[PDB]
Amino acid sequence: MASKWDQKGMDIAYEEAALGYKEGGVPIGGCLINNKDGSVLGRGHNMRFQKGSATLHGEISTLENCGRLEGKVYKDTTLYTTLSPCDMCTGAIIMYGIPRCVVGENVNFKSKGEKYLQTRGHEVVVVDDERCKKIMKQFIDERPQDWFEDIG
Amino acid sequence: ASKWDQKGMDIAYEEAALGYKEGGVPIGGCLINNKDGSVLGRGHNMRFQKGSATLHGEISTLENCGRLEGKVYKDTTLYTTLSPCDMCTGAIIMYGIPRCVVGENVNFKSKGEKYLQTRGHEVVVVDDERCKKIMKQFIDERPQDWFEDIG
Ligand SMILES: [Mn+2]
Ligand SMILES: [Mn+2]
Repeated sequence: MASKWDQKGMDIAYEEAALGYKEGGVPIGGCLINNKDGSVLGRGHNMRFQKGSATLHGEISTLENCGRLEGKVYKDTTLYTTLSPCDMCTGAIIMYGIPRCVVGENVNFKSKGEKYLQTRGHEVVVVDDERCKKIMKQFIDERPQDWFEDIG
Repeated sequence: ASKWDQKGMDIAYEEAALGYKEGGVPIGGCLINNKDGSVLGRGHNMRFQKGSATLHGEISTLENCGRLEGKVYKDTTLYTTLSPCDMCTGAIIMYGIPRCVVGENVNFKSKGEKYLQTRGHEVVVVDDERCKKIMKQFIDERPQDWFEDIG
């Protein structure tokens, strides 16, 4: 079953989102898991406020923390993200050839990238995770200026 | 529209050449305000300098710009010595940068170049001989590094 590790992947992604939230950042987390054995290649969260970073989205920080892997490794992984990916994080999934992307929720944010991934041959799974929806809803409500000056 | 294109590509090439001297992939970029030609940021590929999986030349350029107001990006041109991969294409789209000027797409090209135009962005390929030469040399001298990356 392709979804064997999906509860583990989204649980780690949410923990990263909650950790980033406690650090004062945007609560978006992710992790990359080897589909073969469920091992975690890397995990991360949005670093826009922790590091003043314009590019360290949750998915980008996750892939950066994985390090430079062999191209064959990416081809049998799933990228977990608590929030539907923007066009840049979509492009990163495509560029590395990660075949599966499991999305916590796309209620608080959605780009054309979710559909573009499927156009480019990737599998996209939206789990509608209530924990992810709640923590991002709170961020948008409490920090609307930070959100709408960013990808909001 | 193309008033600053020689300035932008010259800075992008200098970043690529600087990255070459540091031992990295010779891909450079810069972001320029279309209004007055001021440089918002510049950078080069940091895959080998920092062991980075994501700091492509275009990504490093945007990182070096810092967190800007969304209105600022909407009137810029991103200059890159090499045609962008799907990730750097997505960064241009996500920030709404309306213009991308590409040094060359002979040594590398992805579906992103056409996708940028599909999404309403202007793409200009200048066929810069300096950029073609320095990337041709890198591919020849470091084929393992190139083909284990986006090659
Ligand atoms: Mn993103
Ligand atoms: Mn790239």
